[PDB]
Amino acid sequence: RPLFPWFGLDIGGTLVKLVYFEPKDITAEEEEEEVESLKSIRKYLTSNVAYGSTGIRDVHLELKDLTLCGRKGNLHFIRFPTHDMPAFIQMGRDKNFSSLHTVFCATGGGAYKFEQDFLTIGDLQLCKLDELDCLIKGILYIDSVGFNGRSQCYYFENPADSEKCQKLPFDLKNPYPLLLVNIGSGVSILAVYSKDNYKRVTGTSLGGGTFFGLCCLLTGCTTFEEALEMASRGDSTKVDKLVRDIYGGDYERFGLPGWAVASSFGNMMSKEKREAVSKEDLARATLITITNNIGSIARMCALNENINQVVFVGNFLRINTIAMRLLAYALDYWSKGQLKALFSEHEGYFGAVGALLELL
Amino acid sequence: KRPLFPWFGLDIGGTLVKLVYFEPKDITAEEEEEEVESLKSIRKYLTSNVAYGSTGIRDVHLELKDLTLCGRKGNLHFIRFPTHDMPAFIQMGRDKNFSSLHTVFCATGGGAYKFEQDFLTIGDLQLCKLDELDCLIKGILYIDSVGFNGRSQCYYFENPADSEKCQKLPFDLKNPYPLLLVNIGSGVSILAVYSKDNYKRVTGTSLGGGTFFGLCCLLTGCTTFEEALEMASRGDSTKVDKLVRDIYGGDYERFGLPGWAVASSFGNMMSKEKREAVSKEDLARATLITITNNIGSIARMCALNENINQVVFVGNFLRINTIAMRLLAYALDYWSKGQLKALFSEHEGYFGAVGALLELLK
Ligand SMILES: Nc1ncnc2c1ncn2[C@@H]1O[C@H](COP(=O)(O)OP(=O)(O)O)[C@@H](O)[C@H]1O
Ligand SMILES: Nc1ncnc2c1ncn2[C@@H]1O[C@H](COP(=O)(O)OP(=O)(O)O)[C@@H](O)[C@H]1O
Ligand SMILES: CC(C)(CO)[C@@H](O)C(=O)NCCC(=O)O
Ligand SMILES: CC(C)(CO)[C@@H](O)C(=O)NCCC(=O)O
Ligand SMILES: [Cl-]
Repeated sequence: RPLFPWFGLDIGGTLVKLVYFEPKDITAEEEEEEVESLKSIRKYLTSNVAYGSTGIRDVHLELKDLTLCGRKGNLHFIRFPTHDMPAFIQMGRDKNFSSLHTVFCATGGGAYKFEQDFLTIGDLQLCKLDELDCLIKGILYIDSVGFNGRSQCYYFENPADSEKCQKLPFDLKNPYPLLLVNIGSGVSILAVYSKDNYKRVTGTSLGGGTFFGLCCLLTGCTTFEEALEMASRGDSTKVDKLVRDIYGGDYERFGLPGWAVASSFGNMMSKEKREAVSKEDLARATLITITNNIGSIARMCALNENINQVVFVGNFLRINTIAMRLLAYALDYWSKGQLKALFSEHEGYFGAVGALLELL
Repeated sequence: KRPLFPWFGLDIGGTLVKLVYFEPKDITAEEEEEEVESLKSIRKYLTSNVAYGSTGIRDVHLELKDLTLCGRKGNLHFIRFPTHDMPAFIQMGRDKNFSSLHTVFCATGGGAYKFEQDFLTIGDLQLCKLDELDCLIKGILYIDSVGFNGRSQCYYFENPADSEKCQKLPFDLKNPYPLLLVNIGSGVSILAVYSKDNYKRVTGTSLGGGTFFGLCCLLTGCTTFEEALEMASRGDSTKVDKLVRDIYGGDYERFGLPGWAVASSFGNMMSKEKREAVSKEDLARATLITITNNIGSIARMCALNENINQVVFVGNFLRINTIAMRLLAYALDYWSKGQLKALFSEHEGYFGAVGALLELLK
């Protein structure tokens, strides 16, 4: 077995995801034998919810009483900005991390980008793993163990109507084939036919990084939480041109209802229209623009590949039920109920979990 | 049999209204005798001005010269104004007695529906409402058949990525079927066209010319489409976007994404340091690239799935926009290994108005 601490790391374009297994079956004789530095890092991780200026433990994602590699313990889910990787590597140097063990399993593009820095500054060797391989392994494992007596995955029934929208549970029991849409900084779209057989069908650079980046420019927001806050009190219809702004109603010949967006941000060439919108409106418009584009591309991929279940993951979906409901409606409405959107509780961490499972 | 002059086709879109006008160059003194005074003044109003009111523009360089149409010889003009100024156009309609020219005017686009009642009450005119996509098909097929004053209507870019070798070469739309037609307006409609009577709307995207123009106005303070493109021509998108390189330190080799490909459009703009580094021009360039490559990607997927190898891109998003045309041409060529060809047109934004004109003449 590998030595503690057991970590999986996913170094993305925007966020670094870190999954840590805290063993809870340490005997007296093990505690006796254990090194001070290991004891210190373990209590640093489990007694702090914030780490430095930017690191955060998502306490309510904690999976309790899992059995991994013959040990009973808890899974912790931790993230920080990729921008703060130099501080992270410096920490490994200063905390003597190579003495606990020299090799760590890491995925994401940062596993390649930062390899030399880890080696030179930290004296650490990365076991580099593919970001989409790790994603698949992680979602399947996290699904099979469940979420402390609740389901890992779910779907939205009647996602368009706030009068009847329900979040209902769903299992990946016999899940294949499935389309997996990974919404990070960019978007990858995977057709998955078994645990071992899958292909990257397409992607789009209009991802969560485009949402967050545009919001910062358009609204002066600086955090994702603030962007979403603004979006949840905004009205996109003031910013966008709807089909009814162009037709005065539906474009029935081609089944385009008046409420559908004809042109994203399409009113903003008008000074009068620009003057009447708020930062909140611009945030919401950015949200629906990016989401509906992804939804449309996933729909086309789903129908072409003859796949009816589409799973949406990635940290774009954090605190983003607005996006999840739009994606749900987008697939259901335009496919007349043939296509189904599925979502997950640990949306951003499956890659890091995959890196941890590889270790073990 | 044919209707009396004047002959017009109208396309009232989300952003622009397009008017096509056949100027007769075969008017006899005898016909003039029979013509009403409102017709005489409107004809000279159209031909002696290249700018109408506050915002009307005649695209003089598109004029089709010495055309024969329904037994009459003359020139076809192409005129545009913002849909925002429709109230003034309708009022001008009453001031210039448009109803004494004709009771009915042929109109396509969403605005043919939206402004119908206004045109009747204020303007004294009935609109003959016609389908925007049908008129688009009839217009491009007609305009291609006549050609552009000796030149071809449609064309492609050979070697679009390299300014050393980039060439605009003619493309004959004789036996063109099947083709994908990508109409880039405020929004985008994507058609698979199997014949002149047989086509379907495959899909579309709301991320269109209106998204490019709207975002550019918000992000840069530009007020015109021309300014937006001028700004984009002097910008560097790689300060704005996050490349595959920025994430991987090179290519993502497993799935063949080269280091230089965009991973996340506007992805650097979460960083305050990066935001302070960029200019208005960089943002305009990033906006142009993001909207264009997204349309290209979507069109590529439609073309491949429908087994269509020819994609004609139209709409006023592409007006004075050789940069976006070259990006579309490159992206389709590169990401399909030379299997898909991008085609473009000289009268990009006026095909629907032409269709409305042809409907008028039977
Ligand atoms: N606290 C946060 N900081 C930055 N981005 C966040 C945050 N919360 C959610 N996001 C969203 O998550 C996206 C990155 O998602 P992720 O799945 O981690 O992909 P990547 O591998 O590109 O980092 C961002 O583009 C943003 O939209
Ligand atoms: N002078 C202009 N004014 C406004 N938009 C322009 C102009 N020139 C080009 N455009 C572009 O053309 C688009 C409108 O395209 P068009 O094909 O006329 O569609 P629509 O029918 O939606 O008006 C705008 O969104 C903008 O991108
Ligand atoms: C480069 C990755 C794979 C990094 O996760 C992702 O950001 C992405 O797939 N971006 C855009 C993909 C595309 O243009 O198809
Ligand atoms: C509504 C029209 C047809 C009007 O030109 C056009 O703007 C459009 O096709 N918009 C995109 C709608 C969509 O496909 O989602
Ligand atoms: Cl006339």
